[PDB]
Amino acid sequence: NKMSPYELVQHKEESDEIGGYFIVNGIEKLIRMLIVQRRNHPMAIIRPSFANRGASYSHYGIQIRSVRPDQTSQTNVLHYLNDGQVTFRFSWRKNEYLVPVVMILKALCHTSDREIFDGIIGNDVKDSFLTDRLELLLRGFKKRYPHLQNRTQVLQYLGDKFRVVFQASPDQSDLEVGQEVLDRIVLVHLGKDGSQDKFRMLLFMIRKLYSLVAGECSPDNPDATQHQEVLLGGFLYGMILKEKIDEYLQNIIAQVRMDINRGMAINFKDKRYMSRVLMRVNENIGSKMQYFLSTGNLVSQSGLDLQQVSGYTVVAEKINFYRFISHFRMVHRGSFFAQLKTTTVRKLLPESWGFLCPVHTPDGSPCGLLNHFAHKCRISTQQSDVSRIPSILYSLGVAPASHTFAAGPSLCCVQIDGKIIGWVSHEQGKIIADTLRYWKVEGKTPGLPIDLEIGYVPPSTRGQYPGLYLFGGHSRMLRPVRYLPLDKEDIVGPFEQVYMNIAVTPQEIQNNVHTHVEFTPTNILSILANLTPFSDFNQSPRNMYQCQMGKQTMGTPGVALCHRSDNKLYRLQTGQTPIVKANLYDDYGMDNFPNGFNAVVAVISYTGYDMDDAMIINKSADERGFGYGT
Amino acid sequence: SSRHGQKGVCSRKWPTIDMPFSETGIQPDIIINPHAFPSRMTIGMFVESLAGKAGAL
Amino acid sequence: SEIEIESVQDQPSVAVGSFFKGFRAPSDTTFDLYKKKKSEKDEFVLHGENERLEYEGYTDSSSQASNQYVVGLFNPEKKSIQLYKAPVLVSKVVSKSSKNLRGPKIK
Amino acid sequence: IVMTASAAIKTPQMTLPIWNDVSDEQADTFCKSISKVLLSEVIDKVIVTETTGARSYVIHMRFFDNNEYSEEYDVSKEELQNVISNQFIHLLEAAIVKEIKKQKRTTGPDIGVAVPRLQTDVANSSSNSKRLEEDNDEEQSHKKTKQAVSYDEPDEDEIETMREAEKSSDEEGIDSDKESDSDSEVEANNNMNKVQRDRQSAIISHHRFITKYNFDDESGKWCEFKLELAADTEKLLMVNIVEEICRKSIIRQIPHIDRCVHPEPENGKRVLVTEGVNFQAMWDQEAFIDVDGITSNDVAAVLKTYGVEAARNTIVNEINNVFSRYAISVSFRHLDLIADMMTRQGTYLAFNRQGMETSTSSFMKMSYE
Amino acid sequence: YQRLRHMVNDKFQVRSTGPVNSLTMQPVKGRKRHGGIRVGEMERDALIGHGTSFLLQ
Amino acid sequence: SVVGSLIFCLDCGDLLENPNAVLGSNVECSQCKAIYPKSQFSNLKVVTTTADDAFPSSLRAKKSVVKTSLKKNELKDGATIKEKCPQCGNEEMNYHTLQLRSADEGATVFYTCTSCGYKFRTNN
Amino acid sequence: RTADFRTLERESRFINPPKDKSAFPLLQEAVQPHIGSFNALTEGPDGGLLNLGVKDIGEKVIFDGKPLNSEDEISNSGYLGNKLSVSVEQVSIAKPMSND
Amino acid sequence: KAQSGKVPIPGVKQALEKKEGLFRKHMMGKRVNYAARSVISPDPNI
Amino acid sequence: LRLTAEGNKWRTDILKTSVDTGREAAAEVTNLDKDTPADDPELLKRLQEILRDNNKSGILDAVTSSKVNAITSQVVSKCVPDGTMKKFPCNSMQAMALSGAKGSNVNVSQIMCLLGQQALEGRRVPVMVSGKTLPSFKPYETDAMAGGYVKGRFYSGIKPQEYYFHCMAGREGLIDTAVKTSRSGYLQRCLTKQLE
Amino acid sequence: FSIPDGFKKCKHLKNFPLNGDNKQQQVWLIKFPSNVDISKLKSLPVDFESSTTMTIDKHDYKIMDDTDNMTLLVPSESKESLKIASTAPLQFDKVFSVSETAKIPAIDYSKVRVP
Amino acid sequence: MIVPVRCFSCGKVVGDKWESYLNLLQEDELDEGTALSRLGLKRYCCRRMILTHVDLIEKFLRYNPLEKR
Repeated sequence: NKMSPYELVQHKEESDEIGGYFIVNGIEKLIRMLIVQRRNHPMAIIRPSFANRGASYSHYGIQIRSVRPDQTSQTNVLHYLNDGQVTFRFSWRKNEYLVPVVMILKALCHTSDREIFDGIIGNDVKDSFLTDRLELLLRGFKKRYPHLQNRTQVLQYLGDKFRVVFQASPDQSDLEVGQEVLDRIVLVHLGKDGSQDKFRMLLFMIRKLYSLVAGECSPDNPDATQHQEVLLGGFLYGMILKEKIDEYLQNIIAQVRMDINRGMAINFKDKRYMSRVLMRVNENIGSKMQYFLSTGNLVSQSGLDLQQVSGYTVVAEKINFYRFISHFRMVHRGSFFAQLKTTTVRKLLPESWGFLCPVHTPDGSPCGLLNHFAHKCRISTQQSDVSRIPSILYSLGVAPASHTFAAGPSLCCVQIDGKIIGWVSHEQGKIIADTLRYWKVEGKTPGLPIDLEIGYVPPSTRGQYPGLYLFGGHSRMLRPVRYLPLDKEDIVGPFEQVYMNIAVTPQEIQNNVHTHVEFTPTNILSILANLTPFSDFNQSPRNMYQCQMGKQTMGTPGVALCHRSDNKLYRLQTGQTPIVKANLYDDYGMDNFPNGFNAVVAVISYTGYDMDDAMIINKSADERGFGYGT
Repeated sequence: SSRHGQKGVCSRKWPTIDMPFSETGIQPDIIINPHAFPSRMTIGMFVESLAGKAGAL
Repeated sequence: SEIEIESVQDQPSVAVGSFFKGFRAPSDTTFDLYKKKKSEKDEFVLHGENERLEYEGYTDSSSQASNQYVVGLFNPEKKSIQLYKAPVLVSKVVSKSSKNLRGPKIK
Repeated sequence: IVMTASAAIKTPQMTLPIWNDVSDEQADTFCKSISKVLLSEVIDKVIVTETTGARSYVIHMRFFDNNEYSEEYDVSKEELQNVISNQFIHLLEAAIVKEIKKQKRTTGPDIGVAVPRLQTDVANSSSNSKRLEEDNDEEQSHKKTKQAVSYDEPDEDEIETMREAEKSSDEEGIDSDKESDSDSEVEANNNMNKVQRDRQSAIISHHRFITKYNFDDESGKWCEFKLELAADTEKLLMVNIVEEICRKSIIRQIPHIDRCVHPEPENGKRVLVTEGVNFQAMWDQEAFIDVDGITSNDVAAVLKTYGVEAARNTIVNEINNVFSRYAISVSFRHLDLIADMMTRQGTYLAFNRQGMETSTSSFMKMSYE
Repeated sequence: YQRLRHMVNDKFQVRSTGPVNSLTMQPVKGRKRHGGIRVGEMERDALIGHGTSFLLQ
Repeated sequence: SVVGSLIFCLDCGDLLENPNAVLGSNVECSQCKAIYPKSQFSNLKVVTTTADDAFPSSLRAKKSVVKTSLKKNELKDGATIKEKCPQCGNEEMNYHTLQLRSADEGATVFYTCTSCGYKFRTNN
Repeated sequence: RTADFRTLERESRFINPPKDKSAFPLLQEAVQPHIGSFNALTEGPDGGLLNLGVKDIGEKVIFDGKPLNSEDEISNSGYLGNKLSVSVEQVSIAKPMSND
Repeated sequence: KAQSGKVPIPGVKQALEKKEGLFRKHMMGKRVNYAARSVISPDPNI
Repeated sequence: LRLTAEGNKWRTDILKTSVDTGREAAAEVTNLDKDTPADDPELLKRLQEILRDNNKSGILDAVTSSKVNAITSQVVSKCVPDGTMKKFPCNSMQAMALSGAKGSNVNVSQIMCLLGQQALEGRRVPVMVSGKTLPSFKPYETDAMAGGYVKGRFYSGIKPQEYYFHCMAGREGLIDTAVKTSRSGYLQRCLTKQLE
Repeated sequence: FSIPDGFKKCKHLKNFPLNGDNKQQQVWLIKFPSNVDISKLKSLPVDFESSTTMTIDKHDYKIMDDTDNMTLLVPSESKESLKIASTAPLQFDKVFSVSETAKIPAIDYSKVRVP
Repeated sequence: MIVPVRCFSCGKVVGDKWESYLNLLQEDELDEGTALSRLGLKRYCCRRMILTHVDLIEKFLRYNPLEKR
């Protein structure tokens, strides 16, 4: 860990040992990163396979992926039926359970039925589309469940129907189970002691549903790289590790209950009884975590929020160094999307500018599916101090979300990390978003970290749902640009980037449009797509192919080769540096791993033996050693 | 392969003497066919060829 | 366009309710006004009740930290206002008739 | 064409050669006479004022101007009267009593019961868990060292429609797909004439809920009626009921034919293109169409109407469209031999298990599949 | 220039009598056993299409 | 309080029962015990319009201000080159580029004739 | 000049590996997504994500099938027994060592 | 047409019906003696 | 590969006439007139209307594509035989295209003149939700270059914006690489068992 | 009531002179972030437009009106009782909002775009 | 690894000029241009073989399995 290149040499490693991979039965394997939906932000998806689920389901819907503070996900879809009925979908074990939304909303807090009506219909009281869809929702509940007159009596009801499925205990009352359903499922990025904020978000998510079915909100594309983030390696590794030490607590219960299926000897205050129980449970969890890394098979009876069960870990290859340093810079959309033959997910988009490399993707079957990150694209690792941001929005023009009672696209819902904190206008919203960017890159205000992304979305005729979204959490995608006031550095994510104006060179900065400029136009490329010499002169399928040819060269795997035991190593003997090279060749230290040699090359058709991609090597060059390798 | 996606197999280890020598006396190590260039448009290789010769001199 | 100040008042006399749109209680009602003793902009609690309805309210633990509200009283002659540092009681209303539960498990 | 012998092509067409003395104005007006007109296509707005007391729904329709939809569709305003009063409200009051029957019966699920699966496929949950990440220089390394040009599951719906057909019996659980089918039992105008008052009287007397009706016969610009339903009923999204029924109510559809269009001619052939096949109905339009020259790509329709030799010549003409589009010139001697093999029984057989059945040699049959 | 790791050293084979299979008495699959080049389904159709009956036999 | 076709209580904010599904002139709250047998708010209208994107037709597209339909001959690919069409001696011919095969294959150029209209296929 | 190969700086670094700090710091910023992700399991606020995660799965309980043997009251018949509640409150990955 | 753990024992009927099996693998698609394969190479002098 | 100094003077001036082409097409499609300026707010309302429809905005991507493809074929028609430094026999680049040895006149034009309109899925460059085709461009930028018209060439280089759009068109053919394989395999077997 | 501890109740409230005459009275609901001390501010520049440039102790302040629910409460005589202001609820007349602003600087376009 | 003995292209003996070249850049503080011409490397096929050498052997020699540490 805290170790010098001199000490890595003495302890039988390379002097620039990179790490980041597990050694499992000798084979070096690593956890592949993924692309999943951005956390804590209600997307506005339309999807044709919701009417394939049941009768009168529309294709409309609101989908939120809520993460807990231990990085465990929970996805809640909010459907729209053609009745006017609105439901609430979740998945608890591997099953899939639906509930009416006013059964949640009247269980989250004590609600007058107009505070449901006012929370959705904030103003725009006289909108005929909207005040009619909602009196099929309050009326349709009071009709169907007429014996629910307050908050506890629906928690009595909901904990009764959901008692067996949560494997709840016979001492728990129904409002202890029914409270646990609302603490384990709905909008869990707010947690316990956050019932009012889980109630403000669902009323936001209902107007976003109703403003989607009215065609006032463009549907959010879940491939558009502003609505998706990175599931990191070790974060997955501690999501599966929680579920294995949850099965360990269940096998203790399953072992004690198989002692009261018999009648042997049970006193739960006996120390020697406990050791008899715990010597029988298979407690070798580190073999269940090795088996994940050994195979890739995510096996969990609990069921994680990810929709495949394979390919989570891959073999870190060492056929050269360019192959190896590109595994750690590789991201993937998921194994579920290669099954399709609709090629929308494979298409390169403008919102991947500086986050995903346009060049460095594999030719062939994972073309578009297996893109790599760009050069200066840093992924967030921990979250930031956001407990001081609400006090700074209140110093600005924000009226709080506890007093205002006003919703819909006519205003600018200020949210940080998926918690609605207040409401402003749209003209005030752009001033708040811009002063926060000036207070961020000017590092004077204590509560603004530089990694906070300020996602202002201005209003527009039938565009994206306007608001002001601020994110600071884990696993985001960040890259630096130069803010044009102060000539500082600004950390910009992909949700921000759609509505900003980032000039490429300084010479192209036009007046009164650009607030940001790139540091270098080479920051949008990969590592390996950036080492192609003069790569703006080739045709684009030829830059993408060097990114596949260069991984498969035989070069230098490393210099500590007398202390390893690998299935295959290819090693080029006589490497040379390039005379023609990029300056990022030196910054990554690719001289330690010479991949290739210089050759006096004559472009000539002389022999007749070279057509159709054939080449002629010199014989005496070969005899004197020329690309010799073992 | 060069660094521009111009891969090709070795067709023949061609002997030294019957291979075009230069005014300088240099004989090339690799002969590449000029017909591989129009269909591929790798002009990053035509500029690498005279940037690596200026840099060697 | 300037307007001066009549007077400055600190002590809690005036409060502001935050109810649903159209909360029109029977006007024979009194309100309790509580205050947690911690010597800054403190968190206040409402309570008030008639024979049929009953309600408590409270201030927001987050937004009462660094956002503060003032009630002003303007004489158009004198072109100056007097100030009264008022909280906001974010309040709900419960029904005294309907507070029943059931057998708390399936038994 | 070659496989599966499609009786139902997904996009059937019909080429209608117009005469030499018909003109282009006369031909575009003719396309408007054949092309179907949904009642949705002549409506600008529907303004539903719902009031209560009996739930008195008032439906006001705003058409486009009469000089506009009579150019765009050649639809007279008398035909709007003769579709609203005789087809629309029969569909509208059918959708209402269906929706009140939904109101009393089914309004709530069972909370706590798991619904079935969400987004998995019918099989294997993915294409391949490991081989789906093989690049074309690595996947051509696995298809060079072995004879691996085959695909186990060739991944086709026509293969699946060749896997799914030819049902079990008529003595099954459902003999004719039987179900219940039971348990039924601005402006401010007035001053109609005697005619529109008496048209309204038999319109109310022949529908279930009409109770008032009017139609703008002077301009053809609006329509108006007042569905006054029961008082027991509750809130009902009437505008979503109307938008479905307007998109389904046909004004003028020649059957099996959706839309005709007059494209740019190839080599002096002034023709039409008809999205759908109905040979029997185009025979009665001989004042505009040379009926002895109409050409389809639905081979199973030319077989049914013009015999087996015209079905043969359609096969060689429609295989050639597939190759001449890509500028690929196969010979006609190869296309004649396939079309003579597909029509060797006098029917339209394809190359599949069902076509292969009528054959002499059994080792050809056993070795196929 | 660069040199790629996938090389043509593990490609060729030649068969003259070889080991056979036990059920069908046909030549055996395997570059390790050095036998079994496959005249498959499509290569049979080429030999019918030439009309040569004794190259198919 | 009356908002739209809805009516709410002034005490518990509760949605009142539909004033014509009940017996004669007595509606009350269920959380509160409301005092409305007066039925003072009877007649309620909700004027609702269909959507402006609800009935799509070719006549509505002409009511748009932007152009919604290219005409018979408003599309001519100007990307032309003097590739000789030999079936009539035509020089001007349209073109269009892609990369279909693996990325070790030359560019695929898609030609299109102008006068005779006879198509051509060019691999490399 | 335009670029330079660092042909005395390379050779002085091959012979003498750096004793204080790694050269080429952009190569350790390439895997900071991977290493920092694993570091958050055992470090950061709340003792990492694993100690913060074992409390989201708090209690797995059962009961016995034996009475309290109290007086004849209504809690004597509808009674399960004494109640264990097994829990995990701290998880600690050690470091690779070896033992014999 | 019998019952099987996950994938039961193959019967004599199911040894016959796919691309593999018998009737297409060993009757239309036999492997031959006196054959060879190799990488090909260009030559203008033949 | 190099043009002569006269011929390199021509293509600068012919491409100087395409700086005002993305707006003449954008004002034609919206049925405005008299050359409304690019930042006219009524135009920016109209261009947002054709951003939200898919049967529109291929209208703008067929008008503006044809209106810049003319400037593409005016540069080719004046430069590649006559503005080159080396004429036909000695220019081996042209002599490999005219012979049919390897290449075409399209390949020679993208080297010496300009790449041109990089057209995606038949239409043109895709746009964001914000009316921006890259983060470097103004929203609803009426320009040929913002719509993906590469005025650069492979001899001199393509700018970082138009480098990116050519990477989009390089990928849309490469998704039709894997769907090629098992199309006609089963179709030909099923023919060759009957016609056998 | 007052179930979590610490909730001192209030007894010695002052009298808010809401007259109800007919000179006249207007009841406002001005707003402040807590960073400014209200005794130390003396005037209050307020306009019906946003033209409300105020600056206190090197801090740019901005008073914003928003004309287009919150209920005023006043004590009875001395006991708390906080009864609802009305005439027969009370809607206010004007609501204001002090907002701290900053001046983002003009981009020095001469230095920042080098040819 | 170690310096090649001969030039690949022409064939002039190059492997005796690597330790001389590192003195011409350290002691004499010359550029790469004059340090090659003083050693007699005058054809650019053999100038590019001293100029471009990586000398990876000094990185391999640090892993000695035949001595302690």
